Amino acid sequence: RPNHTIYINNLNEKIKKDELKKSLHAIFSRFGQILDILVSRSLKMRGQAFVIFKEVSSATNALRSMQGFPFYDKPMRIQYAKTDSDIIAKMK
RNA sequence: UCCAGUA
RNA sequence: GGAACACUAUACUACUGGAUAAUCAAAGACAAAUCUGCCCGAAGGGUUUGAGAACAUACCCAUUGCACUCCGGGUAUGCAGAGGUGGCAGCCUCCGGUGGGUUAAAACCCAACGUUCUCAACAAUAGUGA
Ligand SMILES: [Mg+2]
Ligand SMILES: [Mg+2]
Ligand SMILES: [Mg+2]
Ligand SMILES: [Mg+2]
Ligand SMILES: [Mg+2]
Ligand SMILES: [Mg+2]
Ligand SMILES: [Mg+2]
Ligand SMILES: [Mg+2]
Ligand SMILES: [Mg+2]
Ligand SMILES: [Mg+2]
Ligand SMILES: [Mg+2]
Ligand SMILES: [Mg+2]
Ligand SMILES: [Mg+2]
Ligand SMILES: [Mg+2]
Ligand SMILES: [Mg+2]
Ligand SMILES: [Mg+2]
Ligand SMILES: [Mg+2]
Ligand SMILES: [Mg+2]
Ligand SMILES: [Mg+2]
Ligand SMILES: [Mg+2]
Ligand SMILES: [Mg+2]
Ligand SMILES: [Mg+2]
Ligand SMILES: [Mg+2]
Ligand SMILES: [Mg+2]
Ligand SMILES: [Mg+2]
Repeated sequence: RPNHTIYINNLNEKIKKDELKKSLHAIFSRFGQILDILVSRSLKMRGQAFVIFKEVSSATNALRSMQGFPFYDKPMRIQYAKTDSDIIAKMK
């Protein structure tokens, strides 16, 4: 079910955290307000990202018209976050 | 190994 | 440069070039100034070396992983950041290589950024200066 935050994996793992962060914000902003965007390069969390929209509809729109996008030479695999983000839970 | 310049 | 005040000389360390006549030369940050706030100490001042750790950058092996506290293994690299007397924050200035503005081109201006911690060793000798 639809959720403010989207989960993206299959990201290029050779890309630095700073770079990936601005590059994600640049292609997703055109869909709505973005509270924050979580990115780690751990063993467990690499290749993936979380993008938090302020509106649930923005998430949905982004998921749909961006799925499979060639992001850094690698199709994106956007899906909904299985759980709500901290920023959102401690907000509403 | 020595010598100078520089720091 | 020469390491707990300052300068000089010596030892000594790094870069560059040279062979006793040792060329000529390149190169190069502690220059100016001594800031504001809070905090800690009995005392605020390291251009040394090393060992750990973390961090960053390259590749290599693994990894398709649903998180919101950093955090897989490995080889190689780091030897540029500086001054403002401890720490954190900020501000001022310098040095550096980037990105903009300005120019005919430079200046000049703007901005962001630059390896940290812990431990151990060393911080000499001569002269001079309070
Ligand atoms: Mg100097
Ligand atoms: Mg000297
Ligand atoms: Mg001296
Ligand atoms: Mg020495
Ligand atoms: Mg000259
Ligand atoms: Mg000087
Ligand atoms: Mg001096
Ligand atoms: Mg001075
Ligand atoms: Mg005091
Ligand atoms: Mg006191
Ligand atoms: Mg003293
Ligand atoms: Mg000093
Ligand atoms: Mg799982
Ligand atoms: Mg590693
Ligand atoms: Mg290493
Ligand atoms: Mg050395
Ligand atoms: Mg460096
Ligand atoms: Mg102070
Ligand atoms: Mg400071
Ligand atoms: Mg500059
Ligand atoms: Mg220009
Ligand atoms: Mg012009
Ligand atoms: Mg120019
Ligand atoms: Mg700085
Ligand atoms: Mg001494």
